Amino acid sequence: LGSMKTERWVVREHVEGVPDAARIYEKVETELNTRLGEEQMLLKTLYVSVDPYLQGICLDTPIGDHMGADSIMQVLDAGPNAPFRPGDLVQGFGGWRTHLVSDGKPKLWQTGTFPMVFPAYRKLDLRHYDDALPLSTALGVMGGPGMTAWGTMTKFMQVRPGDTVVVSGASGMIGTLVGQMAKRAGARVVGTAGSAGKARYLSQLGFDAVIDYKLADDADKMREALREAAPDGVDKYFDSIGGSVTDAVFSMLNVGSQVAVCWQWATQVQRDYHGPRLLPYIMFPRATIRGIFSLEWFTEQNWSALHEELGGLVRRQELVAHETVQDGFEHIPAAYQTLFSASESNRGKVLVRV
Amino acid sequence: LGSMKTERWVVREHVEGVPDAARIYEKVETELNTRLGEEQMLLKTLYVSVDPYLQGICLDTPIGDHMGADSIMQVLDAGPNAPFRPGDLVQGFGGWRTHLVSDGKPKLWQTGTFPMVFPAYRKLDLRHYDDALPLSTALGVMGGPGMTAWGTMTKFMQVRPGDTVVVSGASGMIGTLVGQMAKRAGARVVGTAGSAGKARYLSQLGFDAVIDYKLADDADKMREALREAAPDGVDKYFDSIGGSVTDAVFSMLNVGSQVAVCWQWATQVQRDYHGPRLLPYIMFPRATIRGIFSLEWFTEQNWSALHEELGGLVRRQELVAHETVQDGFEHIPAAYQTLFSASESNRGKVLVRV
Ligand SMILES: NC(=O)c1ccc[n+]([C@@H]2O[C@H](COP(=O)([O-])OP(=O)(O)OC[C@H]3O[C@@H](n4cnc5c(N)ncnc54)[C@H](OP(=O)(O)O)[C@@H]3O)[C@@H](O)[C@H]2O)c1
Ligand SMILES: NC(=O)c1ccc[n+]([C@@H]2O[C@H](COP(=O)([O-])OP(=O)(O)OC[C@H]3O[C@@H](n4cnc5c(N)ncnc54)[C@H](OP(=O)(O)O)[C@@H]3O)[C@@H](O)[C@H]2O)c1
Ligand SMILES: CC[C@@H]1C[C@@H]2C[C@@H]3/C=C/C=C/C(=O)NCCC[C@@H]4NC(=O)/C(=C(O)/C=C/C=C/[C@H](O)[C@H]3[C@@H]2[C@H]1C)C4=O
Ligand SMILES: CC[C@@H]1C[C@@H]2C[C@@H]3/C=C/C=C/C(=O)NCCC[C@@H]4NC(=O)/C(=C(O)/C=C/C=C/[C@H](O)[C@H]3[C@@H]2[C@H]1C)C4=O
Repeated sequence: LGSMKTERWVVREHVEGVPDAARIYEKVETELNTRLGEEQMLLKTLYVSVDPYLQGICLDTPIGDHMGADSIMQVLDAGPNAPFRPGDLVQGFGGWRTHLVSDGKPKLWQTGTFPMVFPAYRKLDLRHYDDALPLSTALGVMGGPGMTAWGTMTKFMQVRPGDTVVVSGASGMIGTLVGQMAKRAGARVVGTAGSAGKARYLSQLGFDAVIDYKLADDADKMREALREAAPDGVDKYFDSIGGSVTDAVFSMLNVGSQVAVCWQWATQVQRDYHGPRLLPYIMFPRATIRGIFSLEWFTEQNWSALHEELGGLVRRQELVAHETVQDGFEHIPAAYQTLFSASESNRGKVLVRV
Repeated sequence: LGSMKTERWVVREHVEGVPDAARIYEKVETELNTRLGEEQMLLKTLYVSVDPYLQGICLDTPIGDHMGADSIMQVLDAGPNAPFRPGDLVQGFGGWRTHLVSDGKPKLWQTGTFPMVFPAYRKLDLRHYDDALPLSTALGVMGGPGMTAWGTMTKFMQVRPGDTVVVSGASGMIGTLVGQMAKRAGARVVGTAGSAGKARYLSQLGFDAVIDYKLADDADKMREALREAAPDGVDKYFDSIGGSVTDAVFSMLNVGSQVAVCWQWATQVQRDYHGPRLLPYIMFPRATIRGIFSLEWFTEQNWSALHEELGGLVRRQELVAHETVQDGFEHIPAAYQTLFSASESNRGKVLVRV
């Protein structure tokens, strides 16, 4: 029936550590056969996400394959038994491609460090989106990142009035959502952030203290900074960084504390693989530590619940969900790069509109 | 008024690592004032416990003070408002002393690494003990050790049929109790032990595989031993060791796994303070790690449920709770020493009948 030219960002070289996106990725033109299988759809990409967790997915991606990524897509054509119809908008792991063919079923990540399964594509309904909660939020506060923060705060962490809550890597959408949900529950909220500008942004979002993690680059300096910012100890810790900040938080865990492990930037990106053993510090505190893998919460009931509980708060700007949307498919690797190298100007969820 | 002759084992010297009991402790004669305040009791020690965790309490004990320890005591005399009457039996942290005066109230551990509070003395009721479950079990399966294992397995761990459960430090009372409860719950049970004979003992109690930790003396060999013994991964881990055994387990945690941290022998005793960071391994598995401090479970309701539930299993002989009762106050340090240097003959809980 035909073909169409497309563009893809493919993985040209594996580079450990902080990504050098200009070296890692190559933009290629790809002729795509558009004859559809019975359950297959042709999809046009509208938005893609860039996220730190892509750094390790990339390293597990075979050379020459396209870079996976969360995306918003529009069904251009569909086989008779396709899960979605032409004109439908869907969210799913479509990757850094202008167009793609897929049946939208769950897909095992065959080369992954962990055998994760990417979920089935999710149908979006325009009627839930307005200028206050735009369609792009299906990749942020109404998408994965929102589900990560909200699932953690309603399914694991039980913040109580007077808790002290610490958020490492708090400048992004997930950490600021966590921080604001904790403040609404009556907590004192401490975060870490990378510049004076971000620190004042977090403060004006409700954070009681913000530590400059670049200045406090040791566990000693971090302990010092945490003892000032959290004088009564730490009841909850939402951890995206690991490394020396986490070592310091574990020196001051209160009885009954909870730790959610959302990411470990210090290990995955900075290759800080060794350090003080932490389990010796959780016995007397009876601390509970839980790894987060928010894919487990991708259910219809949870999305409806997220839209209900979070959608209202957001559109009134009570709970603040910002985004930084770059324009242009050719700029996806550069937007990704800012996460690691030039984040000072970024606010909320960084996306690219294609 | 009056006084009496008493003997105490006091702390003569602080040495880290594996204790030299003959060197660390000295038996002294102490004149004890037998004049009682309104609520105080004069108590005679009937049995005392020796435990690995006394190694760290000792190092926090001022030179010259008696060595704390869990004990069973009988009231010889009592003030008018004492909680217990002459002849009553109590369990509490009376220490390595033939006699002592106390009001039996909760007492802060002033010099403790952690602000632990020793609980109020617990009245023992002879109706609970018989030849199958003797009075001495108030220091073992019907005491702190039993409460630690029963509490962890009923209030935190949710073993399911077909689970694989790993227990490090499996040859002690707590480990063997956890292992047999896991087996009752339908699990495949893997333990670590120190000799072929102790491995066969664990196999007699229901363990499905036992790893020799003296041979698998690093994470690599332990990883390989574990892979052979737990080919389908690890669902639950009851950890009293830490160190490279725990490093190995964390490389093979299944989705939804649970880890209970009961002690960290490799760090506390062997001074293994640094190692691979473990939190990077718990995110995809969505593992839950919980520190155990079983003092929080010392309530009247829990002691009654423990006697009903665990006491019944022991009496019905569905569950085996061994004790090694050494005779003689003068031999307390030697009994303690067998925990570290000669445990081959130690079955289960080691204690001293005075
Ligand atoms: N486990 C899961 O299921 C799951 C799900 C979704 C996302 N995640 C992860 O969760 C994390 C947060 O998500 P997000 O979208 O809100 O990302 P994010 O935190 O905005 O990610 C980038 C930011 O990390 C900060 N950063 C870099 N190095 C740091 C350090 N050493 N200490 C503290 N902050 C540092 C920088 O903020 P400054 O500008 O303040 O320096 C940078 O802008 C990411 O790692 C993501 O991969 C996990
Ligand atoms: N967190 C809490 O609330 C709590 C409460 C009570 C007790 N505890 C601690 O829990 C632990 C278990 O108590 P228990 O009474 O059953 O003690 P235990 O396990 O009998 O303690 C000594 C035993 O540890 C074993 N061991 C020594 N080094 C080892 C290693 N590297 N790997 C494996 N096993 C090793 C030896 O077994 P082999 O003879 O087989 O070598 C020895 O017989 C103790 O450390 C105790 O202090 C914690
Ligand atoms: C359409 C749904 C869409 C699919 C994307 C895929 C992500 C997964 C990333 C996995 C990365 C990975 O496997 N690297 C190798 C191991 C390194 C590291 N170790 C981890 O355990 C870990 C993590 O848990 C990250 C978890 C992040 C989870 C997000 O929720 C989803 C994200 C959601 C929103 C790591 O990054
Ligand atoms: C009358 C009741 C009677 C009182 C005794 C005292 C124990 C307490 C021990 C505390 C030890 C301690 O402070 N060392 C210094 C820190 C090193 C290490 N770090 C820990 O976190 C830890 C631990 O948590 C041990 C936990 C042990 C829990 C027992 O159930 C009770 C035990 C019960 C049965 C350690 O040993």
